[PDB]
Amino acid sequence: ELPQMVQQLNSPDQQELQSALRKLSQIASGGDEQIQAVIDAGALPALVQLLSSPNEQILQEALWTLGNIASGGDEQIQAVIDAGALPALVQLLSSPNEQILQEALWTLGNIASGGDEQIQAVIDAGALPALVQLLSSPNEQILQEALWTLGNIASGGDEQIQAVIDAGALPALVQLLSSPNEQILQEALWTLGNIASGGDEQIQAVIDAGALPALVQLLSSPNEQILQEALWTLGNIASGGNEQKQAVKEAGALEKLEQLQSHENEKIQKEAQEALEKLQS
Repeated sequence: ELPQMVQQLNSPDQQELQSALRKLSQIASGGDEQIQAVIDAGALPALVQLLSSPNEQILQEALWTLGNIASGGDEQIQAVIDAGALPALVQLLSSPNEQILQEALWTLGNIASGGDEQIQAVIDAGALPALVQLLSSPNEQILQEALWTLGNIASGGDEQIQAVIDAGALPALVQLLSSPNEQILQEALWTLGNIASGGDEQIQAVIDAGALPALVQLLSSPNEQILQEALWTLGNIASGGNEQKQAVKEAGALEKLEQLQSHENEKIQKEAQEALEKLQS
């Protein structure tokens, strides 16, 4: 079974290569134990090589297989990294084929769902400037994939947060707080919340980027999920130092937060209360 399949990934007969590729992709879309069988069979170097196939269908299906491998456990994500997939994945971020572009983004997002070391490998492969550019894609699906991927990177340690800030992501993220698309809006809030879960100077960069007026407004959102994400991100900002806290107060937050203490949702009441007590000493 799997050793023959892997051999055929190098076959000059394209029907063999594709037949082997479709069976491996099937297997890699199962559980982690199946993913491991594929990795242990030695499929990764050849799958990485197929990221240069001039055949677009083959390229895309190799990409989908890697993305599935990368939805596995952190050691499975690390094998993808150790097989040298990141440089090609980053190049693919400038593919004019939007289905290929999307699958590269999805795969990088999966890799960035790993541990902080896996996230750092994504940063070190130079993914950030392209991800930041993709935040102004006219394609909503592309934009959402880039956003998801950035949010994942921003969910790592403070050094990972710092690279996102350093790559210039903040102004784009704050602009997306005007998005009329509710999913985009939610994921931008969530990404800013993750940045604002860092150090006080990382909180200050969010403030400096102009996020507070939209955050405070969104405490009155009719979508409870949006309200909650705004309130979480704001509560993170309010956990900063005195200069951070003073800026929250001057943005008008005390009045909305008090209003929230009578909200029917207990998580909202409690979050608002925590926020207020931080802000008031």
